[PDB]
Order: sequence, then structure tokens, then C-alpha cells
Amino acid sequence: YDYHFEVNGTVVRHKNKGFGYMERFFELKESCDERSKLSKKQYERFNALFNFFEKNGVICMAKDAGTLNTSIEINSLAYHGKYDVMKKFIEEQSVSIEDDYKKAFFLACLGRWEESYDLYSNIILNSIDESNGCVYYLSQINRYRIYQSITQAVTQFNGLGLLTFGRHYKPFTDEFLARIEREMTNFNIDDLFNGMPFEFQKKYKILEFLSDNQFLYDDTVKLFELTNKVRSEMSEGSYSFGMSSDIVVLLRLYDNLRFLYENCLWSVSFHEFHQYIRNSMSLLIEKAEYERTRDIDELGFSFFGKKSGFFMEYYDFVNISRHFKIDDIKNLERSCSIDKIRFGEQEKIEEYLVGIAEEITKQFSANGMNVVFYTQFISEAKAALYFAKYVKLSEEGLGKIVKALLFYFPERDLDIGKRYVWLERLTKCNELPKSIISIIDDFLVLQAEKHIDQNYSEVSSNGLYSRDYGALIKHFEKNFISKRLSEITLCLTQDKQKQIDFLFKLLPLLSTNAKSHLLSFKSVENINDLMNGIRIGLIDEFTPEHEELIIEYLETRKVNYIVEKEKGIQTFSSNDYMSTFGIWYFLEEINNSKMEEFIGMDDQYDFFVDPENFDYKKFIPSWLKNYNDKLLGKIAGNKHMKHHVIEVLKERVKNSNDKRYLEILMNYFI
Amino acid sequence: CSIDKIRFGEQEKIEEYLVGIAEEITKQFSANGMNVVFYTQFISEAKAALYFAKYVKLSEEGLGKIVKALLFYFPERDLDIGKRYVWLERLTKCNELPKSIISIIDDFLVLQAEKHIDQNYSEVSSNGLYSRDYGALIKHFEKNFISKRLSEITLCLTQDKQKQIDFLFKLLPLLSTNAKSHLLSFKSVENINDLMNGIRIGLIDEFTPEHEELIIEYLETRKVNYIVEKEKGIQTFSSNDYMSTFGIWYFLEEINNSKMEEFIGMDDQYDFFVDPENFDYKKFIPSWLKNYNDKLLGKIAGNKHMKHHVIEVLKERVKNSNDKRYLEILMNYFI
Amino acid sequence: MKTVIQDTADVYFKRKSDGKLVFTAEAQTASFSQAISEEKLRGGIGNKPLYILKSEKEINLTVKNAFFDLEWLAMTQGESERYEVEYRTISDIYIQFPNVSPSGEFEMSLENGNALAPEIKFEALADTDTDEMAVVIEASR
Repeated sequence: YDYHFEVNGTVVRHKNKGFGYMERFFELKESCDERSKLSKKQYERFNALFNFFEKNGVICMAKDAGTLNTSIEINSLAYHGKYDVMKKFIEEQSVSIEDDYKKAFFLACLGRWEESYDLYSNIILNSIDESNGCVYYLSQINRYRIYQSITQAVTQFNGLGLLTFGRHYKPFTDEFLARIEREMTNFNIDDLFNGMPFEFQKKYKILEFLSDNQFLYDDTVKLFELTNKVRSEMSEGSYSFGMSSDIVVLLRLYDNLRFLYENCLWSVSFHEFHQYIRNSMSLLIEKAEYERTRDIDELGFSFFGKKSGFFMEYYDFVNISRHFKIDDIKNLERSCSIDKIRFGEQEKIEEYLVGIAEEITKQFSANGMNVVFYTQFISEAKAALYFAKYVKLSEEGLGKIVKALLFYFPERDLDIGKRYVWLERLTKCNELPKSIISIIDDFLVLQAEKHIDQNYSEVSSNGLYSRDYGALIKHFEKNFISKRLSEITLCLTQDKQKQIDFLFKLLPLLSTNAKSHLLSFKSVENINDLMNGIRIGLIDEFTPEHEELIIEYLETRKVNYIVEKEKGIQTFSSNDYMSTFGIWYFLEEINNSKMEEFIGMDDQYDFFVDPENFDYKKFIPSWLKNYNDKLLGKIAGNKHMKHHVIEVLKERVKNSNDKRYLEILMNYFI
Repeated sequence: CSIDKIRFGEQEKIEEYLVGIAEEITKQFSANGMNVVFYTQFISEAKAALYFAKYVKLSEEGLGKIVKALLFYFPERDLDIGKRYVWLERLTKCNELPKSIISIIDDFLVLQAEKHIDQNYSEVSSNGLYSRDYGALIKHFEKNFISKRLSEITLCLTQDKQKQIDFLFKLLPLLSTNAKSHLLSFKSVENINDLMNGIRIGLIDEFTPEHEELIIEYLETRKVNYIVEKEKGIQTFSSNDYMSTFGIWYFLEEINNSKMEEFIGMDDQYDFFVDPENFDYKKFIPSWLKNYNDKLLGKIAGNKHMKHHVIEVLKERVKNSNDKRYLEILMNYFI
Repeated sequence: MKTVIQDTADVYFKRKSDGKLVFTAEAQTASFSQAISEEKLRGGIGNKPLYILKSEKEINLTVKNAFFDLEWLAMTQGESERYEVEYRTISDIYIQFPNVSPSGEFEMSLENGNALAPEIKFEALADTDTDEMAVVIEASR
């Protein structure tokens, strides 16, 4: 405790009552002539110490520091995700125990936990004659951690796995679990450091926090105070020079990550560190977003010009795609929008995404791999692809990503509804190259072929089907009418009754030649043809036939309402899209004189049918809950509607304001 | 957070704790002093307790005891004349000022008057608040307060008491009619600072031509110094917002002299009001909206030309940032 | 690969009557808070004829890694006062705060002074006559 070694790499004296041995070291480091006077053995020791200090990042004393360009480099194949290089090193031979200690960590990363446990057990035995306590201590701790991981995974796979998977795969044999339970009983990790020789307890005191409750114990408490300080500095409107309270958090987090990954410690894959990384990354993202919208100061504009020390890079991308679940990124996106906070080093991010796509492609070659590896890798691959929309990709790399996304990518967790969202997010940052549209066409062709057997119902967690892919293709490119998908439209008989409806919903890319077979079997219903046909086109307007087709629906739902209107019950029809026609009255989509008769059945029906005549004191916020673009523009075209809608939005903003009521408001009304 | 929403319990032991802190401060600082090693570990708790006691409902006697120690015996090293008023206002506002405390603020004012007898003693604040703020706080609750001892000390001045004269002039509404006449015979509006103090006291309702001439002289000399400074990079940042007040007067048409149009370029908030049509628009710091009086906000919103860009600026500051006041001034006063 | 850029600012704290350099340190944070207060300051209509634009301004500064002058230490140790501060931050600017007040508080660390709490706060004082809270000078980039 004679010195403080700050995270920026500057040493500052603390007590040092004797002759300063640290400042005298930097004196010799700076002046080459003074280093000559040392003896030969002392000169070699000086060179070895200089190499160690330069590698660890120690720079110089606090006073004679000036501008510091701190750099961070994590040299670990496990961190970067080089799975193939890890497998090559695992399959090769071990020169010494120092290679086995890394091979065990590579095995743990790959998911082969039993082999890693056995290798650690071997290393504990083969590390006696070598007489280095660091390897034995770290092997004991890593074996304990891997045993904890196995016993935790057993509680999940033998628990919810009846519904999580269905096959109920148990990757751990019942005999291996018993062996590890016998061996690991009464381990008492807390009593592992005290049992070692007194020389070890003094030479390697820094390692005491691993085999202890101190593992990320003081770090979490110290991060709490830093988070409070950083949040306070963003509300009082204050500036920070030098090592800010947030730069300390970044440097400290990248210190822990480097120490854990470069030493092959398995404890980097647990909860106490996962929460720490999540909190650190969330705080850093919030602080970076705050800077972009800073308030101009009377003197602070010139008083502090740069004010920036953060920029999201490849390391941030990997730490966000590996430690952030999809849900967490989902809440983060709506609150903080990183679309203006661009990510740099996009070549490395492109390589990382290409590697993820390659892994997801290979792993369906057998699709019977290690279950723990699949469970740990699908989440990371389900977040990097969700996160690539903020990164400008390139040609022939994005092609492979859209390949793997719209191909052998596990359907049990990336069903077509979420797949379309992933694809659209990826295409948002890009401009949809021609090859990408071809790949989407191939996915559409195979998906159409798949449901030809009996049904292949498009079960989707979201309310988005295969038709949305073609809809997006035409919305971004209204020229995709290629012959190949039409080769199954009218070249096949119109008696399947399931392909018929699928080409009905995929109609906008289908021509009349295909129509002669596909639309032939299909007919017109009450509003079912409108709900399916004109919803995607092929009419696009209320044709003269529709002028009487809507007549049936307008009176069917009218009598359905009247049945409970003359008595009063809940037997009103749940098909409330009759309001849509009323809604279509407002946005110049219904011009019928008989619609003045249906007014009075629906509280919002006369609301939309009567753009000005409707009593707007009856106006209710619920009519705007589920809403779209042209109606938004249609308040903007009706001043009286706008007058009452702004009032109700303001009352909501004062009464119940949570997120969306101003969201509707600011985009229009002014 | 919002600590005012938090409701406190046991408001009889908290009151005893605060009264004990006040007794400790009074006992130690009425004597020779406090132990230096004990002063280190006690004053930080006393300041925090007396600052946090704004959310506690205290009785009349306890409030009097606490105020008599927050004003007299609390050392000036920790609580200056500004923070002292800021801490006393929290206690005063949360209660109805039982009329026992006003007599203590008056004693504090008379003590400051006695302190002002020397020429070289000037109050050093840190927020911009001085004894005149105490005088206005006293008037906010009691409407007349024809002071006895203040009037008596006022009726003792001479031509060689200009500092005492200034201090008593800053507390004009608390003086009696005789003291008012005696002081006003001894001094008159002759400076920008004196003009400001006159408006704050409530003397100059209408600006006579002499006041306009003095303001024009102030603006001309400010322009001269600005032209002198611009040869170098020196740009002084003052603490008196007279330029902004002049622009606010011009915008409200409280003055009718067009020569203010010449002095454009000296400030940014000034040109925002003197020449709103030719303001640079994104030299506009949005925080100016947080200081203007509600009538000033209404009149700014009345001007549609200004409104067109102010609405965009406020929308940008609301959607990106997160503050209640910004959206409030947006939706009530603006569109 | 991530690289962090960290600038620095040099603060000189000295006396008023002389150029006696009290000490020199780095820069940590600066808070310029200008705002108004509760309705007690301005209640009803009051001064209707004229607008009075209240502006409560505070200028706080925090400093770390401060060492005191040897000559000044010797003079003051062997047996009210108004001081000043000068910044030399990087272009480079010359921040001058005249008549600052050094606040502070004593903290005792369990680990014999873990980080040794070398934090000093200054608050700018505004007198009724003086108005230049801070003077900024611009030099070559």
C-alpha cells in the first residue's frame, strides 16, 4: 500500500516514508545513461521489469504524465470467439501444463465441461513436482467453478426442459454427476487460500479475492458509487476534466475483463460478473447518449470544447452482444437510441458477424452438438444479428448474414415473425443489394414449397407471416415479379387449397397469368375477400361491386349491434373492423350516403364519419391507441379534430403520461 | 427525486434533535469557541440537519431557537450570507412565520447595520443574496413592519456615512416615513446599481428621461470597453444581468427610446429582445426560458415571429432532454 | 481496439494582496448553476411597472492532487482573507476566478487514507460592487 496505481496507468506515492523506489525507477526508465551504471544482473532485471510494466500499462508517476493515450487489448481467442482456433489448439498436443491450463478454459468455453473437469483434475495432480502454486490454486478454483456450472445446468435441464426442448436431452451421465458430487463434497473454497504456505499468501495476496466471496464484491459496491456520481453529473449540469467518473468505470471494467480472460479464469462466466458488465455497459451507453444532446453553456461551450472520451468500438459491440439478452437491448433501444451513437472499427465488427453466421451455418450440419454450447451461443448469435442494424455492413458479408438468418438458423427460437424483424433491421442500415433480394426470394420459394405437403401453418409469436417478406420487398423494391416464383403459381393445379391461399396472400408479386389459376378457386366473401385480397391489393379501391359488397357487411354488423342495442347485452360482434370503414370515412376512403344511417351504433363510428359534425366532447383517447400513418396525417388535415385531440393528449400528459401519449403528439400537431 | 412527497413521522424527536443541535451551536460559539478537533466532526452534521429540517414541521419555540442559532451563532466560515438566507427561507416558507421569527430577522438586520459602521466591511455572498433579501422576506409575510430600531439608526446618519446610507437604502421598505425622508434627502438615484436598487425597493415606477440617459451612458461605456477587449481574446463574464434586463424592458415596451437599437452585438440575450427579428437564432441558450416570469413567457408566446423558432427550440430541448419545466412552459404557455 | 484520450487542466490557487502561490493542482469538475428560487422571493404582482430578472448564480469548482507551496507553508505555519484561482486548460484558455472561497471537510479513511481524500472545493463569491466572476482569455491553438 505504498503507492496508488490508478487505472489510467499513473503511480502516485501514498506513504513512501523511505527512499522513493518507484520514482527512481522511472528516472532510470527515462534516462538511458543512468541505466548503464547498473550491474549486469541488475540490468537484465531492469529490462525484465520494464517489459512487464510496459505490458501491464504502467506509464509513469502522476505529476509527469500529461496527455495519456490509454490503450486496451484483450489477447484471448475465447473473447474474440475464434472457436475454430480454440478447437485446433484443443486437438493438438500439450507441451507443458501451461498449455493444458488454457486448453481446459477453451474446452469450458466450447461447452465440453466434462472433459475440462477431467483435464483440471489431471492438472491438479501433474502440478506437484513443478512446484508453482499459481497453477494449482487456479486449477482448484476453476474446477470448483466448472462443478458449480455443471450442477447449475443440471437444475435447469432436468427442470423446465420438459417444455423448454421436448426431447429432454441430458448431456451429463448419471455416473459423472455422482463422481463430481463425491469429489467436490466438503471442498470449502473459502479455506483454500489460508491453507497454502505463508510464502504463497504473501507473494500472491492479489489472488485471494478469487477463492472468496470478494470476487467482484468490492467492485460492485465501488461501481454503485460511480454510477451515482455519473448520474448526478448528468443532472446538475457540470463538467469533468481528466479522468472523469465514467472513464474510471470503463477502464476498471476493461481491467477486469482483461484479467479474467487472459488468465483463463472460468469465473468470467457467472452471475456476479454478468450483472457487473451489464450495469457498466448500461451506464456507459447512457453517458455517451447524454453527451450528444448537451446544453450549450454561456461559457461552458468554450470552457469545455471536446468533452468526449468515449466511442463505441468492437469491444463494446462484443460485450453488448454477449452479456445483454435480447429483452434488455429491447428496453434499451426505446429509451436510448444508439442510431446516432455510431460504432467504429466496423471491419472487425463485420468479421465478428461473419464468424457468428459461419458458426450458425455449420452447427446445423449435424444439429446434434453440445447442448450447453448451443444454449450459450444462440443467445449471443441472437443479439449480434439484432445489433448489426446500428453498424454499416458491406457487400458479400451481409449476404452471408442474411443467408444464415433466412436459412438453417434454429426455428424453435427464431420463428419467421422474428426472422422478418431481424432481416428488416439489417436492411435498414443497408440499401438492400440485389443479391439480398434474390436470397429473400429463395427463402420465399422454399417456404412456399414447404407448405405444399398438407398445411404448414405459419405459427408466429408475432403477428407477421411470410407475406410480410414480399410486402417489404415491394415496399423497398416494387419490381420483384420474377418468373421463378410464378412458375409455381399457375403451372400447378389450383386444387391444393393451401398453396392457393398462400399465393392469394403473396398476390402483389403475382400476375394475371398466375391469377387465372390462383384466384380462380378463391372467391369473394363478406369482408373476408377484402380482409385478404384488397388488404394486399388487386383492387386497392372500393370498386362498383364493392359499393354493394360493403352493403351486406354494414347491415349485418348493424343488426348484430341492434340485437344488444334494443335490450343491452355483450352480444355485439367482436369483428370491430366495421369501425375501419368508419375510420375509412375520415381519411377519404368512404364516400357513401347510406353511412349516415349507421351513425350512433359505434361511439367512434360517427367520430370518423363526421369529421366536423361529430360532437367532439364525446371524443375518447382509446380511439387513438392502435393507430397508423395516414390517420395521423388526417388529424393534421382537420383543424377541429386536431383541436380536440391536442386537448385530450395534453390531459393525458397531465393525468397518465407514461411513454406514448407525447409520442403521438410531438410528431404532428405543429 | 421528490423528497417533498416523502412524509415524515415522529415530528417531536426530530424537533428535539434539531433543538439540541441549535443549543450545542449556541453554547459553543457564544463562549470563547469550540474545540477544533470536535468542530471538525460536528459542523458537517449540524449543517446537514439544519438544511434537511425543511421537511419537518417545527413548533414556534423550537423554530425560534433554531433561527436564533442559524443567523447569529453559525460561523461565517461555513454559512455565508447567501447560504444562510437560502437555509432560513426553507424554514420560513414551510411554516406561517409565527411573528416570533420576524423579530429575529429584524435583529439580524440591525446587527448587520451596526457591522456596516466601518468603511472596509462588505458582505461577501455566493448566490447573489444579501440583507435586502432578508428585508424582502420579512415583508413577504408582514406587509407593513414600520421598524423601530431600524428607523432610529436611520435617523443618525451624516454626509460621511455613505456605506451605512447605502445599506439602509437597500432596506427602504422597512424604514418609517421619517427615516425614509431622512435617507432620501441623503441620497438619490445616480447610478445603474442605485437605479436597480430603486426598482427592487419599489421607488421608480416610471423611467424619467434622466434614467434613460444614465442607461444610455452605461450602454455606451459597455460598448467602449467591449471594443477595447475585443482586440484580445478577453471576454468578461459578469454577475449582474443588467443587459438582459434592458432587453426585457425593451421587449415589454417599458422604455420608448429607440437608441437601444444601436447597441446590438454586445450580448446575445439582449439582441434577442432589442432585435428579435434579426437575432442569430441558435445563439439562443434554451435555459433562458427557465428564468422568465410567467407574464414574460405569455408575452413571448404572443409574438408569433419569435414563437415560430422558440417552439422548435423548446421541442428540441424537450424530446432530447428530460425536464418537467421545459415541457410545462411548452404546453401551458406555448403551443 | 479501444484507446482512451485523457486531457488535463492546471489550476493555480493564490492570494489577493500578493502573488503568493498558495498551491497548484489539477481539475476535476466545474458547476455553473444559474437559476431562480421559490415563490417567496417574488409573490403577487408586486413590482408591476418594471421587470426584475432575479438570477441566483453559483460557480463551484473541485480540485484534486494539490500540493502546497513550501515558502507559503513556512510563512503561514510560523504564525478575512480573499484569494483567487487561475486555470490553464487546453487551443488553451486562461480562466481567472477572482475572490473564491475554499470550502472543505475532513474525512478519515479506514485504510490509513485510501485515496487520501485530496479534494478541495472553491466557490465564487459575488460582491455588490464586483461583477467579473470569471475572465476567459483565448490564445494560440
